[PDB]
Amino acid sequence: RLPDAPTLKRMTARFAPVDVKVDVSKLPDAEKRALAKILQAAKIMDPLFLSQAWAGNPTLLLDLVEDTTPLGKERLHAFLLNKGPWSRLDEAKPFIPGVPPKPDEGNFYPAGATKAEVEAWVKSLPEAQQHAATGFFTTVRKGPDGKFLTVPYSVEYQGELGMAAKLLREAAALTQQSTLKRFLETRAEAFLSNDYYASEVAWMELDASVEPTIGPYEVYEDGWFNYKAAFEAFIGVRDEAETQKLAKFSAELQELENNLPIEPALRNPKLGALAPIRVINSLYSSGDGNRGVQTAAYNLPNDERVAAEKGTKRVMLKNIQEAKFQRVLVPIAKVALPAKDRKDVSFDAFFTHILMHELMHGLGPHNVTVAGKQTTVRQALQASSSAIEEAKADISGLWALQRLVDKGTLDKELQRTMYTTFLASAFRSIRFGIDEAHGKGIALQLNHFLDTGAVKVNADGTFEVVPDKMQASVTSLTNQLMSLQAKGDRAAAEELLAKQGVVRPSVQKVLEKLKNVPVDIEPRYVTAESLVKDFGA
Amino acid sequence: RLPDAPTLKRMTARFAPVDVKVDVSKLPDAEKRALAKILQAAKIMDPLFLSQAWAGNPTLLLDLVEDTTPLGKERLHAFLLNKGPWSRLDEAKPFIPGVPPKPDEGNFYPAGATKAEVEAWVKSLPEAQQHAATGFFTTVRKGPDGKFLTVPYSVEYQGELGMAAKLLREAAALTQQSTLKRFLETRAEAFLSNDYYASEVAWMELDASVEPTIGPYEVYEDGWFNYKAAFEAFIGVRDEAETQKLAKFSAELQELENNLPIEPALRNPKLGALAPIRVINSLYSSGDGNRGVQTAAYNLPNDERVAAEKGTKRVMLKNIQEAKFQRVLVPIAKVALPAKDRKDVSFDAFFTHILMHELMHGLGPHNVTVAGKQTTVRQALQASSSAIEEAKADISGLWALQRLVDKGTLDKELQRTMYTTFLASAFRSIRFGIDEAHGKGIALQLNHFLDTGAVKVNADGTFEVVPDKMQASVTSLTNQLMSLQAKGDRAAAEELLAKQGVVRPSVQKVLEKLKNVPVDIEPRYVTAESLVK
Ligand SMILES: [Zn+2]
Ligand SMILES: [Zn+2]
Repeated sequence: RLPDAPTLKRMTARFAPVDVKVDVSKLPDAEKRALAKILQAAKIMDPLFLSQAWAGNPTLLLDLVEDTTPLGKERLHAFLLNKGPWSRLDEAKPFIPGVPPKPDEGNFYPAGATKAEVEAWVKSLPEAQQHAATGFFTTVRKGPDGKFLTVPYSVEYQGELGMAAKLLREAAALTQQSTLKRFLETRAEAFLSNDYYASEVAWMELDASVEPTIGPYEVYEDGWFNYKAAFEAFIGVRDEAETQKLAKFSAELQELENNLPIEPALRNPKLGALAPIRVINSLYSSGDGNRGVQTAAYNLPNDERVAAEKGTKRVMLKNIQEAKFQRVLVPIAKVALPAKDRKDVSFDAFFTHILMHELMHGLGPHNVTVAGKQTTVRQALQASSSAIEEAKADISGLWALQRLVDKGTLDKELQRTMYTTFLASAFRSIRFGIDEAHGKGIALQLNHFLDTGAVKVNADGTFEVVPDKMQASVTSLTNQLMSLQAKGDRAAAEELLAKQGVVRPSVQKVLEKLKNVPVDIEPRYVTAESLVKDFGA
Repeated sequence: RLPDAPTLKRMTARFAPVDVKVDVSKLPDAEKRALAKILQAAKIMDPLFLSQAWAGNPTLLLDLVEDTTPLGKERLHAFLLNKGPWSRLDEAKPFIPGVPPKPDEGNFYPAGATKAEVEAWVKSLPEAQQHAATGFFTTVRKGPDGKFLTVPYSVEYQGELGMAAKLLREAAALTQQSTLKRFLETRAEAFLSNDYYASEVAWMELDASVEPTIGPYEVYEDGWFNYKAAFEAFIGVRDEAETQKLAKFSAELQELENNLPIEPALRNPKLGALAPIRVINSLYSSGDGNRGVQTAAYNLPNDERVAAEKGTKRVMLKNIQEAKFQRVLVPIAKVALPAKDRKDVSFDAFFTHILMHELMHGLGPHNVTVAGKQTTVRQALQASSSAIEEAKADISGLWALQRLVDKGTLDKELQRTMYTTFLASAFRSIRFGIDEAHGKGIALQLNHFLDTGAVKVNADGTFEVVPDKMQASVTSLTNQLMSLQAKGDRAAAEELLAKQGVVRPSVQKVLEKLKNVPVDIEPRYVTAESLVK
């Protein structure tokens, strides 16, 4: 059951340590001082997320810290890396004695509750109370009279969020960048109002050298319903050259939406008008932004009301992606692919596809009407929504990448590298774990490719793309996933993930030859540490 | 201006490390097993209290766990000992860089709020709702509609309290001590219902080898109002024989109340009926029960309704008292007192006075009516209540000790040792610091003694009791403090604390000569850690 110090050191070493140094010599003094305050606010996301993941985390940490044995130090490292006593890579197997199984409910729901109890209470509420109860930024608690009630995040986490708000406000007073001041002010305010709409708009309107993402966003930690958002931060320095090169993609979105291989009625004829894309070098992440496998890029807001009315912002973490490529993808390709396809794995393809993935998160069905009630694909699919959506983004990303190479917007060299790089990366992602949204979604795609003849298994164990079947296979899964989403068909989604969201034995064979290769990275944010020491008061 | 590693290590060393070992060999197996589960629940009060004291604590703790230089390690130890970045012995001076001055409000009140703002909001509520807002077991937060609201503790700390409730319910199933089962079950329920009355009664009715005190109790950490309770635990093993020696005191309570040296109308004509007294050897403490200076004993509940209707329970932590007396009081007595008076220091006098102190917390004014409004002494005096109530308990404890010696209930030997032992302890408590309730209250007493000539300073700078002036001095201060509480006179309380709650030059000179003596103790709960593995 429980690993010894060497077994645990080894498990933790699957996250290759990387010192994440980011050049900040180009920033004026004032912007470094603002950045230090921002960093200080960001740090607060770490204990916030820790206690979202599990209410017993703070208590355990105090136990872990007293044990300065070598085993104890490995346990503390593992705990901090995984934000809890469960191995995120190994289907949440505990590595600390005396802990229970990882609760799907995290610390978002009533003490003692079951999923069934929560659902039954929600369904007894009037419409408006249901939407409040099932929203991103409320917890659910048992009140003194024993009945369930909704608590706004601004109230749940007030102490911590007040301190974060104060630091963002101090940052806002130091920066000379107007769009950053505005974001910082409005996000400080949102923390305490619980209304994120204005501050998300300000966030999308950012055009500054410092690109802070901070607040409650992703729902992967709510394993019951995928309703409740987790606190996170990513704080980066804008890479202007790379950002400018991508601006042209925003203009391609409405056309892609207009041509989605689904029933025409299901298409969005008017996407939100904001589609900023920013390339940044990240110099800090926290909360849900620093646990297990590192985030490479993202598309926010997730909140469909803001996204429908305004659009969404895609962020690429270039330096993180270069580390993943270098330290994981290239070594994987050497084992997973036949010798002749290894030259067709390129960072340009990897990067580009990640971009297409974030672009396509913002396209396809989101707000939908199911059985006479207006809802959202996410709300309809509940705990199945995350895996399905990641699959959709990945597969429709390829669909869109092909379209944009065809029209000349993307380089023709991507015709040679796009699918083979994706195939190597399928092995990369599936090693995140079959219960992890990206991992599960990639297993479903890869199985789809095998079942349609778009990838094949060779006799040396390696896998390879079969080009003449790839494009139609990509298009079919795009159609399947989006149509299931549009229907709000939770039962179909569950069945598909149960049947196809698995590691087939040919894939497991490759995974056994990759035990010597890291699964992802462990950032040490050396520049962020020094900024806060040098500029922080 | 912050301390370096060796300086901070020396600071922390003023809490003398004590291995706290408790003999559990006479507990049956099932009771040891329930004790473990109880100890698991108790551990939860540590992070609960950390978060109550400062919203910045969990974030700071993660920074400190990562600095493993020798400075880092001393910073972590001091952080855990003081339950925050502020030195509880040095007027809350920070010992961590980048930390603000300790917030009086802790993490009980709304983000960005001032004390004046909370006062105005409360005053603006319907009388019905003011009680909820100024009660022990709600936090106050700004809601999204902009306005302040009340959050029950059972909602505010839900996750952690659910885990604590689960563990107490597990303990209840293991133990075969019926009354312990009842307490553990009702307390588990209380954590989630936020109504502690029934479980307090069950806690007072306990008759078991294991004495678990666990829940939200003392208000010292609310430096604005003294409204809000902090989570704590004290887990111990009953000393049967010592407990039986004290059973007789319960019967003395109403009689003591009946004779308090105040306007007779102010006396309570009928105390709550319950007055259990327990002597226990503590084997674990947490939350507000393990920060800085250790608690020696206590009187709970603080909830004046339960107390008035049902009574209160007094618990003496004998092993902790023994360590304080040996390691601290005794060495102080050899400096602070003239050589002739030193033989009149005794553990019996020290122990006895602490008991009187705990008895007298439960007597005197509590529920009072101030300007047409039913209230409590505590809520009327706000941030001044704690130091006034501690001075009351100490000085009225001497008044009661003297009365019980005069009656024959306590032995005459205490006539020789009670005042002189208390004088040495006064130097003990004032070293906790002038901003700490016990220390400020003891300053107020020692200075009253100086002013009435009940204690004098000798030419060699030592202090000594003047016996023929002491009894009357104790009585007038008892009268002063109780009358002040009865009137709910917060202005007078503030004025008395500011004027008399200070370390005078003669005392400071003694304190200088005490630089080598520990201030208190740091428990290492060796038996508790064994039970939980
Ligand atoms: Zn995605
Ligand atoms: Zn007291």
